[PDB]
Amino acid sequence: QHLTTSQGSPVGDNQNSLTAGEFGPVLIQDVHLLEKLAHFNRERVPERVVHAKGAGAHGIFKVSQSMAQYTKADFLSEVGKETPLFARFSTVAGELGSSDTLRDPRGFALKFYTDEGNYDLVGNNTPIFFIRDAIKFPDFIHSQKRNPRTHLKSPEAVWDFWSHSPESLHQVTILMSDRGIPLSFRHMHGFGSHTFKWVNAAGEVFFVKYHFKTNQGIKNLESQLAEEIAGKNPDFHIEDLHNAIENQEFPSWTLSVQIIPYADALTMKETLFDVTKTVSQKEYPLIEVGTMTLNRNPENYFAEVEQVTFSPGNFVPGIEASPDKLLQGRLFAYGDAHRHRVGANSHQLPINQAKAPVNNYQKDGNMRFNNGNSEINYEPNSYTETPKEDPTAKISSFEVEGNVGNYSYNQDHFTQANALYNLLPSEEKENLINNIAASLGQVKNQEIIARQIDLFTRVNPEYGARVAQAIKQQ
Amino acid sequence: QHLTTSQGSPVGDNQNSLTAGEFGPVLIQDVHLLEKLAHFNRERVPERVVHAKGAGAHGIFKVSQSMAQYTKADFLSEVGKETPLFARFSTVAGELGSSDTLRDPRGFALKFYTDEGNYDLVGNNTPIFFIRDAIKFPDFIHSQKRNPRTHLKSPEAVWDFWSHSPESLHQVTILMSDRGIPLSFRHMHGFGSHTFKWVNAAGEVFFVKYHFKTNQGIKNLESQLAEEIAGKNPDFHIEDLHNAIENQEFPSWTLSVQIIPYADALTMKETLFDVTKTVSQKEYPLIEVGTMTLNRNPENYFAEVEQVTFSPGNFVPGIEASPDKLLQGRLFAYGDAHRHRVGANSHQLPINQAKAPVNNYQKDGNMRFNNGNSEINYEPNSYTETPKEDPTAKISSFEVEGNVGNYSYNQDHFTQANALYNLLPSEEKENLINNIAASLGQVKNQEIIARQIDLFTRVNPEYGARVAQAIKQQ
Amino acid sequence: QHLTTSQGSPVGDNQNSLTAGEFGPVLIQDVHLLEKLAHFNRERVPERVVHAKGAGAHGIFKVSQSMAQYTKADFLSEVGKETPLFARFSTVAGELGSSDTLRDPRGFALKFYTDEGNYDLVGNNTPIFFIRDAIKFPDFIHSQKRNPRTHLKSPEAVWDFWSHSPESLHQVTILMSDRGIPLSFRHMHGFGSHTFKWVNAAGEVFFVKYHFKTNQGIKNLESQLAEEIAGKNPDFHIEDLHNAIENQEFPSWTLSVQIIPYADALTMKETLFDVTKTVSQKEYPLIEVGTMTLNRNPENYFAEVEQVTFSPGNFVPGIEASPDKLLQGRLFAYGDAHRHRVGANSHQLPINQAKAPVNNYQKDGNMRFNNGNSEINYEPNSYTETPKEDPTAKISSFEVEGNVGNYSYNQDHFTQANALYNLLPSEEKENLINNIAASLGQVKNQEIIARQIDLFTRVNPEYGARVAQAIKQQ
Amino acid sequence: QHLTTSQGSPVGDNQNSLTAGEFGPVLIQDVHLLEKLAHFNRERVPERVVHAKGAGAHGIFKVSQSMAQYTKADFLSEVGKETPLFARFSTVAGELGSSDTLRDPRGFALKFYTDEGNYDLVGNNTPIFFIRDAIKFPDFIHSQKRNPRTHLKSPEAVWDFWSHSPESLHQVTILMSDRGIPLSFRHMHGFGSHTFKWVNAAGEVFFVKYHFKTNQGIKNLESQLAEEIAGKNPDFHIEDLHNAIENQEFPSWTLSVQIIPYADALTMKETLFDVTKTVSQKEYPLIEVGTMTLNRNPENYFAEVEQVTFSPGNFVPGIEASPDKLLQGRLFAYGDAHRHRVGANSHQLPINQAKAPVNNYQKDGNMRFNNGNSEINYEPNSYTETPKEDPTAKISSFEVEGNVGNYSYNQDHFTQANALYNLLPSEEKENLINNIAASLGQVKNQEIIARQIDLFTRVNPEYGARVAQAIKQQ
Ligand code: HEM
Ligand code: HEM
Ligand code: HEM
Ligand SMILES: [Cl-]
Ligand SMILES: [Cl-]
Repeated sequence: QHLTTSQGSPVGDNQNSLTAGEFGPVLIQDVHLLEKLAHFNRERVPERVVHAKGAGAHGIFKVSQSMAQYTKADFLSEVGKETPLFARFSTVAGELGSSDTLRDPRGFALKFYTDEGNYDLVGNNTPIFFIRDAIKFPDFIHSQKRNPRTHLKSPEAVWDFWSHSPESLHQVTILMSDRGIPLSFRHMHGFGSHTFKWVNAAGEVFFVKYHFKTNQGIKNLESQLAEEIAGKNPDFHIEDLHNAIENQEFPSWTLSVQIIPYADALTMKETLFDVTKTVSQKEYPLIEVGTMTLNRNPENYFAEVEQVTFSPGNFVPGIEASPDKLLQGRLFAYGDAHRHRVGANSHQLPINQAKAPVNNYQKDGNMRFNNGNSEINYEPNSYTETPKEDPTAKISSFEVEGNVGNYSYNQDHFTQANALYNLLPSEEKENLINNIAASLGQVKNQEIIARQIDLFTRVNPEYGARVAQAIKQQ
Repeated sequence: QHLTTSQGSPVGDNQNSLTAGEFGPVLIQDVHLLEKLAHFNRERVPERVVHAKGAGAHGIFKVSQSMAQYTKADFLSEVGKETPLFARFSTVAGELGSSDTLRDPRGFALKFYTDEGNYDLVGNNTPIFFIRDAIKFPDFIHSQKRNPRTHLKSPEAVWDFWSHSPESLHQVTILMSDRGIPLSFRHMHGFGSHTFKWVNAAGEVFFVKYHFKTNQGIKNLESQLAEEIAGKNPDFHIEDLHNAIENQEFPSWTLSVQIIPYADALTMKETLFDVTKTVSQKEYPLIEVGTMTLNRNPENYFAEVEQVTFSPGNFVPGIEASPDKLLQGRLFAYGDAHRHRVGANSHQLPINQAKAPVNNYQKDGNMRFNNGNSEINYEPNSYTETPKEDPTAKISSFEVEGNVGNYSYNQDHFTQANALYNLLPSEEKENLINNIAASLGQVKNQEIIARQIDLFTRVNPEYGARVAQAIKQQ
Repeated sequence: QHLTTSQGSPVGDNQNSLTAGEFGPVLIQDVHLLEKLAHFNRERVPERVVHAKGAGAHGIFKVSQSMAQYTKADFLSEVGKETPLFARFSTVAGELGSSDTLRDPRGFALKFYTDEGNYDLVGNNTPIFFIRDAIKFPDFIHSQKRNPRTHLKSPEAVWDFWSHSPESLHQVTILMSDRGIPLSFRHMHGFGSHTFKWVNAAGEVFFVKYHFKTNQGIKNLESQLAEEIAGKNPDFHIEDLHNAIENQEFPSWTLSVQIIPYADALTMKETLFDVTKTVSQKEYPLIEVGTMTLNRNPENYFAEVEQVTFSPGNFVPGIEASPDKLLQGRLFAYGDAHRHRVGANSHQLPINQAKAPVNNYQKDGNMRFNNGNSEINYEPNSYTETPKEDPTAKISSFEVEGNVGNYSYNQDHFTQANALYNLLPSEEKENLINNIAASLGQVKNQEIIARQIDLFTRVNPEYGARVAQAIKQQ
Repeated sequence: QHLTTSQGSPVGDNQNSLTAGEFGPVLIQDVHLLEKLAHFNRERVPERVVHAKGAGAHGIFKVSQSMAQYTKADFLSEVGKETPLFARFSTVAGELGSSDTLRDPRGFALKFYTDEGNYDLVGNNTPIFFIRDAIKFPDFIHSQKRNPRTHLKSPEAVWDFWSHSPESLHQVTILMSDRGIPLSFRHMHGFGSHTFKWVNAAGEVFFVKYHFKTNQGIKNLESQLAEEIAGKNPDFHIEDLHNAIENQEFPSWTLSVQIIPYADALTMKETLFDVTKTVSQKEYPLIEVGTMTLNRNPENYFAEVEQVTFSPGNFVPGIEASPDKLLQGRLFAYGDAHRHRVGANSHQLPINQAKAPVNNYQKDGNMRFNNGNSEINYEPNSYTETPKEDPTAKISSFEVEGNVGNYSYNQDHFTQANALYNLLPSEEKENLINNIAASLGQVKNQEIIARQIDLFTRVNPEYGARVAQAIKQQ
């Protein structure tokens, strides 16, 4: 109840600075003034390079069907098994102050505090992505963000990049459909997007795809309304998630996976490891795993939502990486991003702490809250008591072939986009076309528009024709 | 024309990562992939704690009337004297991605590259401020920003704070008037707000107020339209400034000052050093100094607009600080903020470099681009050639009186706000009332609303009555 | 007992990196390799700008005589009152890897975890200092450290600076005496050096000087042996402190103060506020306060000794600052240094946490371990429950006189140094002279040596004569 | 000649702080005091995690024999071709203030500013290393540095680690020989240690080993003298290099390589890619390449020596990495270390700038000195003028075999160490034994000593016997 400094000393006057006489100059000995101002000056930290605008909530995951036959992952071992989790939803391009209701993919990050480590499933509200190789991420993101000279958004850059990257057609179609702007985070799906690996106790391998289906149903915002809400309420989605949980209308998602046995995978490498493609659900139907429920709002947004650190590379025994090139790059990127954005010791912050015990030889670093007791910080050592490797946790070995080199991917950039285009109801197709026209129509370089239109035409003649037609009407 | 790494080595493939066989894992030896991703991961820096959303432009200042009789400031010594300058305009509360057209004071920061050092005039588009003591800045800003728990804006906090800080009434009235949302940065005035000190060659002292009057005229956005534009174009003001300069419609401002001699100032301390008050232009009319013109857009936004560092404490001989408590705190705050946000050596970045020679004993620090030749980094020393103090630049001494202590200011919070309220034309008064009602009306704590309404009533009975009525009608 | 990653996931192989085939390239998907290497890469933090090489220990302070008649400081209110504390001893110029047994003042930093906040007494093993104005600290330290060009120590710089700063004579004499190199941290005294202020419950003011006298007695190392030990064992003092405590030979110090009533200061401002001078002990004898005992070694050196943050400005009710210009500058310097070296939230690290409750409106910042529950982060506010100022803690007001300006101190640089020179026994005087000769004798600029010798001659004719002669014999 | 602030404004008084009256408190408006102190507070940056204590110098490399037949490396294309370079020599374990003359490997880092990028050869004064897998580096270094609890060096940890890592025997033997402490940096050799790859214009591949032989000859310090010098002059090696260059006694090294054709290498993978082993000089004799000469001291130590960034991964066309596991980890480690220690934009500091043009899409980041002109920061793009990949620079592809997994290396840890032991003259062998005895003899755990002695015995019965015998005599 008494105001204090950061060292617990009481503050006598929090309204007036120490001054040399009523109208005299302010004194340097007003240490609290200095401290208060200095800490205020250091409140801002760098925002996430992408997915800066987000909302979070605590929850739980409950297994409905054991997956022990496919993975030794502890949190999925028994029916009814509960695991605490934390989720963060977000947009992609917008900065800290941007509006929620913009057209953009939505982040669907999940951190499961399992008994064998924190497992992160860092997905999106889309099963695919715009690119397939991590080396192109900075290029994609740069084209999606601000003009380095004017600081204004550049549709010219957005489309110039996509017109030279046909592999983005599938995701561009999803981005421009109605689902490009969800009604709320509670009304969108979640996907791991990448094909991941599951390994059971016997060492049997399976390639899987995660699908988090919203139990609230898919609902979107028409483009016009979304723009209106972007002005009337830029935190529309954040507020919605918070109010829903405070009103005890806990949103939930049913998680099911597509399971592809190793043997099967050997025939579909070009599809399975290309994140710009989906795996037919007729060939490999969804198998229910459990339910995710968000039931508790953060205590403090900055401490939990802003400081939380997710990484696709945060695996737990039983779940491993696949040769998906985009995923491969992400395995490095996130841990690296965390160290710059939060710090070498970000894992020590409450929201990032593991439920399972952490026993390392890792030491020091900035703001190290806990370095331990031990005099032994190296391994191998002659002290039986200290942490040792667990051979049991080695990843499953797989065969490597050919030469080390720079290989290109498949060129089947049109088939799946066309399939999606054909599945869209007439009313959504008109929106798809108008959304593209409104964006692509802002481009000045006629050569970029033509290249892009030829691309859409290759997906479906009507697709390209309709797009070209909508632009002419402006 | 050849893509290279940061060390100038050519890049062979910028589309595909090095992989162990066509469908094999990505290799750690792809150093460029690592570098490209790692540098991308470090692109974000902390945004300014306040005034994060801004736009900048290069320009010049030209003296129309020498001020040598009042100040020995070199850049104001001769008629026609030109000085290069850089300006940054901004809002206050919004983060990097926020919209331009929001109700908020606007920053009017100017950096003059004079022959005797970089002189910064860090003003606002208002002659006054909400508080008078720097110790309250973090409190004011916290109330103006996001709820620490929900991350949503809180009118409850905004008004709770103002209802307990009657000294804010004057500026709140300005904030809520039409000028609260300018049509563009080119259509608002600029002010130093604080009373500053001018000293001539003879050592004569004058207290002054800076007034930058827009030569394009004052123009504002009605609240409704502003909200609409906030959605349709969040970078409306940034784009406007850039287009105007690219179209050669160089915006300009006429600078004039109010000059109060030492002898006069002796009787007006309570008004002169209170930033919530203005000085009558009838008693002390504006005296023209020169013209500021913005005629060149930035080469790169991040390098120039984001990294530029301004400080009210960046004085040049002839211009000094006054005992204004708010100003006094700012003398510390900015340099401190720069060191955290940009770095100890931010002055070495092109946009922050002084035109005038920099000769110090300051050394090292992170990313030190230039440490010099000298073996002598201490003073006093026996080397005549090294930089020495210039007694000529000592500030003018002034008398100090009474006891060191925590003094409060005057309680005259209503008179000037009432004067302003009485000068507003009927149509703007209606807007003033509706703007307040829309905001204060969102508060839940009836005790806060009542306290605030009693405050407005004390400014003018009609003022408070109209506000109360407006709220009741919702 | 199982080795894990920072997220608690088990490590399968801590001896071999993931590789594409026995002799194939290392894979980027070995996330643990990446993490382990990356955290290792961030273990180093910037060392303290001064006093980088140190040792620490936990202990207690026990009051033997209540000081309630002179100060309302809670930790000194009752006889027998115990207060937990942490101490850090160090040299001044040496970097992290430098040897302990070098000639240099020794730091004597103490952090008392009192019930009204952490009180820091940041003193040295000397009652005085080399300079009297904080504006000269960077200059003094630069001259004391490495040549910016060669990175070698420079006696030319050391003496050039002292030869132009006669106020350093007193401390130079102490530095060059036998006490310039203590046998161990347990065999040196501690002093607050500066005159501080004590205020009792009635508001009565007293100026005080802190004296921590070693209960183990003063013992020093002859110059030759110290140099030998600097090679044979660079951590001689650190090891000594640790072994002594592990062997239960707890070192202790008896703290007593010199108490000067406010009114008495009227004739001593020139002495009392000039840190290059001491106050006569005959006029103002030592008054015992209590005993400090170090009885527990750190759990981890980096976490406690390296990360601890001390500040002379960390006062508690009853103890305040004096107008000593050097002290005044330190009031700013330390908190500022902490924010750069450790971080904005360094107060949250265990070693820096207050025992007394910390209730602020300060929020966020890098690595914020605790932001709290409250939605209210601004004051004044309408929530009675939130932290409020305690008028009772306001500092005692004192009168200010004259003009704001740049004033110079006293010119009596010789009297006290001469008194000390006359008190030294013949054998220590020979050492004093030889120590100076060995150092000053390395200077090349004959003008610097002459200026310095004239200075010593002014302290005492014999002093200067002996120094000049000792140098001649080289 | 006039002292100024960082913004070029003149300083009036650099000896006295602004004060409210002669004996009044210091004023916060003394912005220069604040700035001077604040910048001084930020002078320290984190030291290198290893090799913190070093010295540097500028020089040149002149080709004596063209290597065009083996590598297309531009700087080695013609006889007489000169390339500017910068070198940094250092120890390994010691911190910034440690002494030069300690037993430890010496760093031999070289940065060649070639016309096709900065090529870094980051070697040591030994052809081998203690470990063969990067995953063990943090463990090795931790054992070599300070006890986490006491902060004292721990021979118990040093030997515990080596006793469990027999692959270190070869390098330990070199470390303990006379060459463990060079007389000066000018009297030691330099090696790349790892086997690197050379590829010529026709695409032919060769595996190479770099050997920089000192033209001043090998000279060492006996252990006793080294310890003496460690106390008398901790910067003995730094001073030596500087004086030599200032006296125009430019030290030089003759570089020659061992060249192993791809076909030959196919049979020696276990030796070639194991850094604890050397390639026979009879089978593959040294082939002279050119001469390295150091002829210019740094302008400023901090700016050049402290801030320079080297990386084994900084290759230039014609030189590539080999599957050496230790090297592989280093390819990641250095760039990562630079980003933490110096910053994302360290490549922009003068000492790190490339001579060859740098054309990227990399942008922003902290302290970005140059972001350029371009509006185009993404690739692919439709602007012919912007930087594009150079397929010509792709690395040579090589075959990968088997399974992805955690493979262990060769177990031949004794043969080469024995060969070296047999080549040492009697007098050096006695030193080798005594050096080991003095160190290993300090270990308490008899089980560690026994394990280690059995290891030496396995190298050579006499080796182990002599070591065991030397210890017994203590
Ligand atoms: C080359 C490909 C990718 C790269 C290099 C990349 C990089 C990054 C980076 C640097 C961050 C910021 C992390 C932090 O600062 O904590 C991030 C966040 C995020 N990314 Fe990715 N990403 C890629 C692919 C993807 C994909 C395909 C998805 C989903 C399928 C995805 C979903 C997300 C999400 C949800 C976040 C926000 C996490 C949070 O809430 O903290 N990313 N990414
Ligand atoms: C106690 C009072 C105030 C405090 C403590 C304070 C503090 C700050 C801080 C810390 C910044 C960020 C600086 C940076 O990161 O470079 C800033 C920026 C700014 N402030 Fe203030 N401020 C106060 C009063 C005012 C007033 C009265 C005005 C104008 C009359 C003003 C105008 C501005 C402007 C224009 C900027 C943006 C400068 C830019 O474009 O970089 N401030 N302030
Ligand atoms: C796993 C093996 C190794 C790792 C992880 C490693 C890591 C590092 C790191 C992090 C640095 C500091 C870089 C900086 O802060 O700029 C460094 C510096 C250095 N290392 Fe290594 N290193 C390894 C092997 C080696 C080897 C085998 C040699 C020589 C054969 C070597 C020679 C050096 C040198 C000379 C420096 C100092 C460079 C300078 O002067 O700035 N290292 N190393
Ligand atoms: Cl980093
Ligand atoms: Cl800082």
